[PDB]
Amino acid sequence: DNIQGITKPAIRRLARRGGVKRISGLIYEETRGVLKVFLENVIRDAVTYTEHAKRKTVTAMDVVYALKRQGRTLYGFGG
Amino acid sequence: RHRKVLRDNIQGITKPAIRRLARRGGVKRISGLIYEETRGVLKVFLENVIRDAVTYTEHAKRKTVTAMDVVYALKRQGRTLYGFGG
Amino acid sequence: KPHRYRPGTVALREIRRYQKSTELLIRKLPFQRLVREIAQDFKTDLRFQSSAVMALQEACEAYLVGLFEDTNLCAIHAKRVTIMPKDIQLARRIRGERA
Amino acid sequence: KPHRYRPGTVALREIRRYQKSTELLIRKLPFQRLVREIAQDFKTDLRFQSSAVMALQEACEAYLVGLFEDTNLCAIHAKRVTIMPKDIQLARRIRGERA
Amino acid sequence: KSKSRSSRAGLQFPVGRIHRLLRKGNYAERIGAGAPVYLAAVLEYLTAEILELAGNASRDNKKTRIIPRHLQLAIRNDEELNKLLGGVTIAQGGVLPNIQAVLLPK
Amino acid sequence: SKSRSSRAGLQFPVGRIHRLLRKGNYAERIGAGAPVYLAAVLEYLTAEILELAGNASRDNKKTRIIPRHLQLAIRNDEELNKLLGGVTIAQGGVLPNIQAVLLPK
Amino acid sequence: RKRTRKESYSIYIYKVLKQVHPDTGISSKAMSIMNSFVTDIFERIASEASRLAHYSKRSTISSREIQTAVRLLLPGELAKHAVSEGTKAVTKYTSSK
Amino acid sequence: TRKESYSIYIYKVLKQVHPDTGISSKAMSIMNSFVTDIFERIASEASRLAHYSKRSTISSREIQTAVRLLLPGELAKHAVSEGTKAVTKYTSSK
DNA sequence: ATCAATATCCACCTGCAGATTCTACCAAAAGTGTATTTGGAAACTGCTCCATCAAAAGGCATGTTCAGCTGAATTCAGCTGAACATGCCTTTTGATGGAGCAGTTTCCAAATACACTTTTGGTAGAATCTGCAGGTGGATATTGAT
DNA sequence: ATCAATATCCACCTGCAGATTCTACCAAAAGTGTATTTGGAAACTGCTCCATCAAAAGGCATGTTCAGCTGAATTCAGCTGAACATGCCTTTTGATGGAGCAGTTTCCAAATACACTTTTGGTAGAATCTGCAGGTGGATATTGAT
Ligand SMILES: [Cl-]
Ligand SMILES: [Cl-]
Ligand SMILES: [Cl-]
Ligand SMILES: [Mn+2]
Ligand SMILES: [Mn+2]
Ligand SMILES: [Mn+2]
Ligand SMILES: [Mn+2]
Ligand SMILES: [Mn+2]
Ligand SMILES: [Mn+2]
Ligand SMILES: [Mn+2]
Ligand SMILES: [Mn+2]
Ligand SMILES: [Mn+2]
Ligand SMILES: [Mn+2]
Ligand SMILES: [Mn+2]
Ligand SMILES: [Mn+2]
Ligand SMILES: [Mn+2]
Ligand SMILES: [Mn+2]
Repeated sequence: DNIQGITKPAIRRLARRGGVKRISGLIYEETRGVLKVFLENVIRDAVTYTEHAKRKTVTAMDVVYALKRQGRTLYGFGG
Repeated sequence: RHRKVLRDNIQGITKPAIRRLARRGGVKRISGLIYEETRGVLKVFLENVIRDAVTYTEHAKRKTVTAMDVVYALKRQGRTLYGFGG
Repeated sequence: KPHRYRPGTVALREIRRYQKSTELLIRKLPFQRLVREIAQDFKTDLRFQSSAVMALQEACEAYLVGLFEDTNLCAIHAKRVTIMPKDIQLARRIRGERA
Repeated sequence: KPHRYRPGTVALREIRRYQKSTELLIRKLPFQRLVREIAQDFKTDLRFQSSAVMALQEACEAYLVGLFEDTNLCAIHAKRVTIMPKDIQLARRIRGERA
Repeated sequence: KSKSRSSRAGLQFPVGRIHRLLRKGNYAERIGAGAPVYLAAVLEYLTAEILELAGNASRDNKKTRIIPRHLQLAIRNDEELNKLLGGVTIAQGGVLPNIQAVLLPK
Repeated sequence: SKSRSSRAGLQFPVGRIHRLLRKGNYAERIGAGAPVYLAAVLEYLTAEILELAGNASRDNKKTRIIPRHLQLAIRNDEELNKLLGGVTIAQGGVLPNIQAVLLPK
Repeated sequence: RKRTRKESYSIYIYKVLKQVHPDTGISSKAMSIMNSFVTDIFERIASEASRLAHYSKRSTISSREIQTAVRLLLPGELAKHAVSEGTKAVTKYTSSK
Repeated sequence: TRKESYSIYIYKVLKQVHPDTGISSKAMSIMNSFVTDIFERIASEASRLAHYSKRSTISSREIQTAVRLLLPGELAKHAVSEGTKAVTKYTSSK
């Protein structure tokens, strides 16, 4: 399916930026889990903002507001 | 007439009370280095709360820190406290 | 003939005791002095509602017990049962308190 | 002659490279599908601003990189250099994310 | 005749007062008719959800009056209430009994 | 004939910031000095970051501030960092930092 | 000297307390806590609602605003039931006048 | 219509601290999000502060206390300075 | 540490495309000059609530002894995770067009804000009630030694 | 597989401190009747947005080989828990002076509410520039071997 599209090398790359040197093979599937939970929660909140605005298209502000209200403020798309 | 001089009071956080707290935390064995470490953390924690509470006090032109000042203080610090006013 | 609980037995006892419990664990007055000291170093001539001093204690003991939970987890994570300052520091670094 | 760098060297090399860089590290389309799949579980017929899909990836990669940081610290805490799922889990608990 | 808005909505919580608190709270310029009703309802629902759970705790703990400990047991044992009040400290609440397995003897 | 921003010696628009305060449901009346004071604070912080970022830019031999520069500017400063501890800068990246035990030899 | 009434949510919490446990009473520190819980959640909703009105350039907070608010703030199930109750409370309040 | 920014002011400020440097557009927006953000924290805390004291008016005093509460100490001090300065200057002009 | 040989990096230059800066204009904000409002700062002052102070009592904090069991130091083999070259395919990306919609306008009926004028619901102490906090003494586990 | 030593539970009791009920004003709901707004409900734009298309290109999936790391097993000094004797100072209970909230009145400097009157900041084409992405050719780093 689509999570699996979050490839092991890309997972390995993110880890690298994190300063990670050695990666257990079990990490990748664990990581895919976290990422899907992360995304779900953000998107759920985003679409709610969408639905509130009587729209059918998620805007970048919908994502921002969502992130902002979840404790993860994002600069660069706001306004 | 004059006030008494307060100092070294973080030692009032006795080792028994630090242990008691760890127990409620579910801690079984405690290194001897912990107690002085804890005192550090507690003081930072406490300072920051008192700094803000007192900032609410002076803003309200008062000399008495109210329980609401601590509550607001705690709140804008990420730690909402029920039991003293809202 | 003298009788001794094995090491770690009174600790488990103590945990079950204090978790079952709800009372403040720091002495009332020693803590109040601490509050009046710290406060006074930030501003002078300050008075405190007895409730305000209590509110602070309630928050502080809440905080420290919370902190000791996470500490105890890093200790276990490191294959230990003894919390160390290193563990408190990992907890706080990750809590983001001061990384 | 066939030639091999020792284990962990290209890793270090990779680290210095990616910490120096700023680019998104998950591929844009696989991610975009992932976004759109998940989203239609909440409402149907949804369109996405390009900026909106992008904002999300920035946030996710920010989140995950941050998480691998705190994770690698738990790996180190256990006298290891290999991140494991224990580590990711300990981080997520102390972050308060789902304890 | 006297009819109150609270009763007109079938609620215990005071729709009137909650309409005023909205108007007076710098939330927006005009407050809609249903906003205080809907909110009084939601505040009322949650109060009950917590209170029933707490009452069980008081009874499970032999007692006739709910004290803080009880509200804490009620909240920290309900996965959803617990998430709602994740950042909240309940004075005199204590903590849920929990001892890591690796700590028990055998 | 003469604007409040220049009247306070500011670049930031005391004018707009007063309208935004009124129109933001913050309180019923907004004070005369509040938008000045606020505009003053906002400019200071802007300047503070921006110089730090410009310094970051020249050090990578560049003349234009990109996000990386802003991210470098912010996380290398103990106080701006505390202020934006919860903020993510898109296209910012992270500070080069590698735990010691991971180095070889 | 003539204390300016400090109003509470007490009597209502009590009423509801009685509706679920006619059995049980409530300690005053517990009552106070509850009283702090109601005011808290009031503000969270009312705030989020405030923002929502701002994003849609609306000057008015409607039961519709509170609702989206409640969906964002509450967890599932608490959200679902809380929506129902509000929706119910509202149309019943409509239907009377 | 017109979607307004803090861009031209950010730029103006960019030049008087650094006349050398230009600013990437995606970077310019980052800054724009920074200004609106901090705007909101201060204004929000300021609102709250007026409430705690049952006041109907947000004054420079409220903005100040706010700034002491949001900003870190060195940053707080300097900002209070600059803020007091701009106010006293704008007072004194008319 | 040298001795040598793949690969990795780093510098200096270089041509251009993608953006960035620079220029030329107009509704909508901003600044003004009045006419009022109005909040809240000052000036008493009735009164909770804080700060001391004292005096007596045991609940605990301190400090010492002492040995059990934990943490740390060491060793080592099995095997997991890195590096590497191959072979393949999914992602990129570049228009190209059609259409779904955000984003704006133009009214109006519905809903809300006012301004007063009554009508209760809540609240603040007094007046009663009643959990349960503490204190005992025997049954039931739990724990640790022969 | 047992008993001796403690700690844990559970019931039953009884007066008070804290909860509940009872009464009585007042701030605040509620009911009416004008006097505004506003949030949509339709008609239509221009626009970003999905859907393909069609190659090309790196980026990914596999499999092989093995370095080196994680986990296991053992060992031991010495740290930290359990227990005890001592007496300190915290906790309790009561009283008192007065500092400082809190509550009302009184009244201007300050803010709002208009009504116009400027001015600025936004938008769409216009006009240079800064890096990116490659290109050598020069030391560096990493690794295999006397
Ligand atoms: Cl002002
Ligand atoms: Cl009544
Ligand atoms: Cl001009
Ligand atoms: Mn004994
Ligand atoms: Mn029931
Ligand atoms: Mn060179
Ligand atoms: Mn024109
Ligand atoms: Mn002693
Ligand atoms: Mn061990
Ligand atoms: Mn009545
Ligand atoms: Mn008892
Ligand atoms: Mn040792
Ligand atoms: Mn202009
Ligand atoms: Mn280059
Ligand atoms: Mn290059
Ligand atoms: Mn080359
Ligand atoms: Mn070899």
